[PDB]
Amino acid sequence: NFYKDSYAASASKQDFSQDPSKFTEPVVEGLKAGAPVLK
Amino acid sequence: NFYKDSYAASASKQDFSQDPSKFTEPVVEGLKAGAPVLK
Amino acid sequence: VESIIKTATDTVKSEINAELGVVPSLNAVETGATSNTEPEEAIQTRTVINQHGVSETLVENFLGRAALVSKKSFEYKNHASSSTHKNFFKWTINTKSFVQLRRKLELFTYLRFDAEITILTTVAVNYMGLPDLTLQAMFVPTGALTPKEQDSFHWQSGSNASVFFKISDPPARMTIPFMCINSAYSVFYDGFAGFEKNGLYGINPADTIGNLCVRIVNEHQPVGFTVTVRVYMKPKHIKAWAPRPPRTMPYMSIANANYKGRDTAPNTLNAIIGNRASVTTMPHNIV
Amino acid sequence: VESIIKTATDTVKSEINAELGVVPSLNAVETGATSNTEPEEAIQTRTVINQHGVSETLVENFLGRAALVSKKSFEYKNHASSSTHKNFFKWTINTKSFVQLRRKLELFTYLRFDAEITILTTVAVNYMGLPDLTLQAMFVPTGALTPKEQDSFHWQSGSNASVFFKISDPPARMTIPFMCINSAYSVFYDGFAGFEKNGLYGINPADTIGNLCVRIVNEHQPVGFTVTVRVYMKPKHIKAWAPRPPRTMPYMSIANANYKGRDTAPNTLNAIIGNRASVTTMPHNIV
Amino acid sequence: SMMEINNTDGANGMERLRVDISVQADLDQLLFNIPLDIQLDGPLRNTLVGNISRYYTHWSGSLEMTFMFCGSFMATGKLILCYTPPGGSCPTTRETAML
Amino acid sequence: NLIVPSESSDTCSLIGFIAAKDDFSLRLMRDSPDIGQSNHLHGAEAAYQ
Amino acid sequence: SDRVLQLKLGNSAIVTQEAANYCCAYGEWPNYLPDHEAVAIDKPTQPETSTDRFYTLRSVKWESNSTGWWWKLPDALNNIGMFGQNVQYHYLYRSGFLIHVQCNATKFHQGALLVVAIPEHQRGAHDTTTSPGFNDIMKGERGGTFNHPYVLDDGTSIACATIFPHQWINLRTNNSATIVLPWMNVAPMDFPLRHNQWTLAVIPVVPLGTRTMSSVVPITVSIAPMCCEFNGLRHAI
Amino acid sequence: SDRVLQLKLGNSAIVTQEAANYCCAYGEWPNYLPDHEAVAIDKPTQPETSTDRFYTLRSVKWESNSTGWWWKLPDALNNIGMFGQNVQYHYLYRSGFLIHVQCNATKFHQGALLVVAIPEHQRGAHDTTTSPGFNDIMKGERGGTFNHPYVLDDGTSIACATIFPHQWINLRTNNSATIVLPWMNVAPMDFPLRHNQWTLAVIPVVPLGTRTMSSVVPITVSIAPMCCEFNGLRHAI
Amino acid sequence: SDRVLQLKLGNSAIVTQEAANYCCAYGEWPNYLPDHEAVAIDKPTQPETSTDRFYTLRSVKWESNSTGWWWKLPDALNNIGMFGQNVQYHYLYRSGFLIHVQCNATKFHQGALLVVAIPEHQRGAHDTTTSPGFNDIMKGERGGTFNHPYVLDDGTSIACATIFPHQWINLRTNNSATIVLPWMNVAPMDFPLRHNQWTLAVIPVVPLGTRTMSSVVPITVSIAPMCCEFNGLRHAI
Ligand SMILES: CC(=O)N[C@@H]1[C@@H](O)[C@H](O[C@@H]2O[C@H](CO)[C@H](O)[C@H](O[C@]3(C(=O)O)C[C@H](O)[C@@H](NC(C)=O)[C@H]([C@H](O)[C@H](O)CO)O3)[C@H]2O)[C@@H](CO)O[C@H]1O
Ligand SMILES: CC(=O)N[C@@H]1[C@@H](O)[C@H](O[C@@H]2O[C@H](CO)[C@H](O)[C@H](O[C@]3(C(=O)O)C[C@H](O)[C@@H](NC(C)=O)[C@H]([C@H](O)[C@H](O)CO)O3)[C@H]2O)[C@@H](CO)O[C@H]1O
Repeated sequence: NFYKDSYAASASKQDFSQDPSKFTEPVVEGLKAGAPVLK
Repeated sequence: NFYKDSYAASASKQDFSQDPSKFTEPVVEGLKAGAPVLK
Repeated sequence: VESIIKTATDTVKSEINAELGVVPSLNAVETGATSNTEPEEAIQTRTVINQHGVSETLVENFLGRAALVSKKSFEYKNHASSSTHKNFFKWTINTKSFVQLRRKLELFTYLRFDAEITILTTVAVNYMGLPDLTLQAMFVPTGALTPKEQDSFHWQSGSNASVFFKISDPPARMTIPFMCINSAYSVFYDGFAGFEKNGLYGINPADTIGNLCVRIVNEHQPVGFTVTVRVYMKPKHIKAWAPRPPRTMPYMSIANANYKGRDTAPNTLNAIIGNRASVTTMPHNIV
Repeated sequence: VESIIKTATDTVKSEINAELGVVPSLNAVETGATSNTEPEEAIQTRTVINQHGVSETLVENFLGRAALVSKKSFEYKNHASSSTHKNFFKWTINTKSFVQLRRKLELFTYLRFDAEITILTTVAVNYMGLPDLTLQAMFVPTGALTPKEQDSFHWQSGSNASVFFKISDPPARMTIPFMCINSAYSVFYDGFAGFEKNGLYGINPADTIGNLCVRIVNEHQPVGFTVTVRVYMKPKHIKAWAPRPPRTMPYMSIANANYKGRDTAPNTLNAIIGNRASVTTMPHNIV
Repeated sequence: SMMEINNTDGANGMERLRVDISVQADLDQLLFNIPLDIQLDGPLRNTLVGNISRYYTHWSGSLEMTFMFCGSFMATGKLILCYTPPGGSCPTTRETAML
Repeated sequence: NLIVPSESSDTCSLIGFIAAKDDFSLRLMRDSPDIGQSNHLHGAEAAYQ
Repeated sequence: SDRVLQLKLGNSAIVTQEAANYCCAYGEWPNYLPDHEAVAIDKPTQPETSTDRFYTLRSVKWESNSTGWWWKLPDALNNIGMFGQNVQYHYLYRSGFLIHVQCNATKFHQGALLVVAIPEHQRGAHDTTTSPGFNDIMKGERGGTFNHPYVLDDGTSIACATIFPHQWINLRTNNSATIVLPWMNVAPMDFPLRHNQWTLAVIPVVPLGTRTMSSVVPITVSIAPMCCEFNGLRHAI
Repeated sequence: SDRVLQLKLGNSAIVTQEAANYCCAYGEWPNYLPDHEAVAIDKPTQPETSTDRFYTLRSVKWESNSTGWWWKLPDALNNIGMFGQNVQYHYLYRSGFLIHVQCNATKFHQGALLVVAIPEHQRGAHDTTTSPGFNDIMKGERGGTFNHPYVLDDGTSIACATIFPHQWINLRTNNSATIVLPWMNVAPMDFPLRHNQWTLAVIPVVPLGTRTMSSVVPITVSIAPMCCEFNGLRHAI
Repeated sequence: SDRVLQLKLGNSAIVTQEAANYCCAYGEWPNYLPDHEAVAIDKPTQPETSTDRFYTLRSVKWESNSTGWWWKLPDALNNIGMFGQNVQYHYLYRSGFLIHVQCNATKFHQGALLVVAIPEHQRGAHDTTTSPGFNDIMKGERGGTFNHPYVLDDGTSIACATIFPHQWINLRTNNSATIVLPWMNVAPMDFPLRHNQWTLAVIPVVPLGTRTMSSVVPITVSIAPMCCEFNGLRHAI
């Protein structure tokens, strides 16, 4: 980026961080694999 | 700057120095916080 | 829970299962959590080293495309007897007029991004040649003072940013920074932007980038031309929050989410998906 | 007292106050100093780490914009029977003709800066096409010898700087250095620039960058055209001193600060601010 | 810098830059109010902060209003100056403004 | 209440001032609405003569 | 173990013996505004127990032809208890919410309610270009009703509404749903009377049905603001 | 130095340039209820800035024949601002008070006001065996007036009233009086609607007099609750 | 302490017992021209005490309908004492100025004067395109008067004039204003007869008023050049 303002830069396509659980498993108590979910 | 004369350069937007007191408090005797200004 | 994912997950080989008290295929949708049953637990799997990349679905790429947001054609001529855009126009910037871009942005609740703006100009004689006109696009803040004439002194643009470009040059381009007064733009706003009760619903002025005033700088020619200006916007340096249900009903207005639906399925108010004869009728069944 | 400020100051939490002899909210305007009462002393505050930047108000940025300073249109044709700018014109450079730039510069008493000059040219047929003409802009020092004809030998520009450009090229551009005979330009000058008493008041010739002589290099065509030249100026490497009260009355002349005011408020000589019914009438009161 | 609080018809020139207060016959009297949008025309527009701010579109920060009493030395009095955050109609009684 | 003796003026003036504190910030520059022109200023055209 | 639960805030408590775990919206938990995110500089008031407690709204009746119900926050509580008083006396507010929806029936009843917390649920009007009016949006404690739940009254769809924090009340399984909501906004605080951060929607995707004795089956909503903070004190609006 | 003073609490501040030091009742200062003196076991709400701030009551006019004025606490504030709301929604309250009485005139005026804070000022009625009624005692924000200031309307005397926390406003000397009051009661907390811990009395012992231009001379009272705590939350009374 | 002040320069001294501190324009103090900023190469004359002393100009009368007064520097002093002689005999001059404006009245009078030092105060003419003439600008020791003080006779405003070095004379507070001015120009020295670096403006923002015995209330200006230097000696102009 030859411009003085950083917002002028090209795209930033390097953020590979993810956390699907905030959408797929937003339950307070984690669900164990194989174990009956309701006990 | 690829030009030989320095005045040809791009803008200089890095001078963050300030001294508002030359306009806001140009009094010979500094005014103490909380203390009555006139004594 | 957070981690770096660069490829689709691998599969591990699995064996026969016959364990009491262990039922991975059973779940409880009521909890609000999505099923956590793994393929390895549902069937016997083999080992697979999956090299499929996941970069094309990165939010930066998904929304990182220059999409048409404005298209305006007007007559460039001597407007002596015009009632009409007299060699210039003003456009209150908004991303709700063209549906492809609108629907994608609306897949999110909040969005923070810088906007690359590209302006493409086209001309047609109302034949003896196409003039290489110079245009001026001036950015005037939301609700601010816009020019009322092609030759108004307002175009002197002492502080407003203006870009002058020729039809023969490549499309003009510049980046408008994330300029919201908040930490992110509100794609949706469940409120009224005023302290009284008669204000507009769902319109947070804080989310209106501003006005774009475009004029032809050249004085009119002896003949008239039709000039069309197209503006494209590409968001970058994007951060997105809270995905949402995709729009299904056709859009009705740029000012709200009002809906009506198509006359007949698909996407009709009482039937989003097209009909099939029955729940046991297999469409496109292999004969 | 001087320091480096990159963000707005933070706020510190404050407690209840009940101290004899300590009255931070009282001041004495008579001293000429502005109140030094801090928010923490006027009310109970919380702690706030303020990250708001202050760079957009840097003088370099405030004045760092290319503003229109000259706009001149003339007829490009065979001037055999003309009384009139015959395919060229001369402009005594000044920053007092266009109000947006003028008012901003006049917010300061003295200014030191280099000036980036950009020249934009536009053409219109008085239809069969727009010619790609070559123009020449020659810088002739203040009060110096300017050309009297389009083909004058004065245009040979042996020492004067000249820039040749085509209408099809991007606007011409060059930087005129801070060229004042003093350490800074005088935006205002309370004096007479001559040793006699009949000189002009408020005009220090030392603050006139010079003359700009512009001509169309091409000989005239069989038909006439209207050519408009716009000059923009952007100050850079700026140093400013002694801010001043902003202009309120409309400008009347480029040669002085004469005033008259609008016919009715706002900005009328006896009332700068628009009127309200009374000092207890709240305009835009929330109903 | 000076606020043009007395921006009323009949007030000319510098008369607009000062607010006159008189000995009252009634109690808890409202003396004057001031609209606060430093971005719109009103008592705050032609001030240093108002003029410069109008060259911009967004603003943030605390403002300070200082009033200087210019009566005679023998004159006494107590006033209450109130800032009411937005939401409703401008208070017209001291019991409300005081909150 | 404002209270004054017989020989003092019974109508007094206040002068109100305003200013920003150092926690102030301004963004997004635009042309000021406080100045404008609809014609050439006197003498502007003479700069070409 | 994950079927029983007790929620206690202030002088209020709620228990359920047929829960389905509970949802923490986006995996977050309510918290007070930190100094590094603050904007308003006046010292805030944090009333704690007088506002952070359960407020139970009037119940609604689940009928065979019901389309669904909704309550906007903070609007639904802007006139209830000390939370309502603080809201009326302050220009700014901030808080999270603990939502508990209740509905019990019989081992012979069937029905399934989608209980979802929608952020910025901007409603759309049906078959008109005119935007919804103030009274179409601000229902207060009474809440509103869905005209076309199939498209969430906003031209999208209830089918994909599961992308939002939610739970279900499936009568054969549970009798309550619990969702913890953190402050959700693009600003650290807001004016409570003109903007609703969240909308609680309860929609019967599977209608109520049975062949046993017919009884009125109510649905009740209890909401507890959490970590309430108020700034910009003045008179009551 | 001891003639100028600034008091700042919450979003309110007051200055005086003609004070006479200031009084701390019985040499004490307000404080929150400690665990070793507490009785009510529910977690209290401590609203801080929304209640601990200056509330200015309507002024009264000092006339040549005035007998004096009084305001009972917390009654005078039980219906003002957020302090009033907390009082109405809670069975129990506790707080101290910062009192600032204001009265300015001219260098040509004379007069002296006794400004005293009386604990448990139980009023008596004149020439009757019938005890004072509810309306004779609970005047609210308007306060009341003395019938016989000479005996403090209780059969004792104003002459010895100086045994209580007080100051004077002697026009040639000062224009304000300030008294800081700590919680004063035999119990750690109390029901605010039926018992008044303190009574602020302002009595002109030396009448207002002058030979200069006659003007209305007001007396104004500003009171700031301090370290407010409330227990026993319920609905508003 | 900051209300009393004595200024002493040369054979002149001034005291005030009702000052309001004093202003140092832009926080600077007068000084002689250093070698690294010098231009004129002839050895300058620095007369010191014969020129750096207080010169008191003729007084003006503050009337109920006065619009204000102004004096330009060095013009106002170009014909007074040895400062005037040096100015007339030298092509170049340089100096700072110590300004002391005086105005006393009575404890029964009211009025407020803005005393401001304006750098490069280029005057504008009213309702005409013709620039001000020599005689409209050069008034000498007598000074001039404001036609439209509201816009500082230059189309701007007195409201924002506080951006310039200033003080006020508010009769109930003080009876004098003091401003120290350093050399203010874009050149190290200048020709004193055709350019005025500073303009002293005294404007009654709050008119003079009283109900006591009417007396002539004068305003007096005393100015002391500081660190005077002169170059380019020749005959007197
Ligand atoms: C004739 C028959 O046996 N069965 C029809 C069944 O085919 C019909 O379904 C529709 O069929 C068309 C193909 O003709 C499409 O596949 C329709 O789907 C979509 C598409 O994928 O293209 C879905 C999409 O959402 C729609 N878009 C919009 C913007 O509205 C488009 C769109 O309408 C078409 O492209 C029109 O140009 O259609 C699919 O539903 C059903 C209808 O009830 O009826 C059976 O009888
Ligand atoms: C009708 C009523 O109730 N009250 C009017 C009151 O509105 C009027 O005020 C004027 O109103 C206009 C809006 O119509 C503007 O807000 C005027 O302000 C400014 C502006 O901010 O735009 C100030 C600015 O300085 C002015 N600029 C110049 C270059 O002169 C502009 C300008 O005149 C307008 O934009 C014109 O196009 O106005 C504001 O004063 C007052 C007038 O006394 O009268 C009430 O009755």
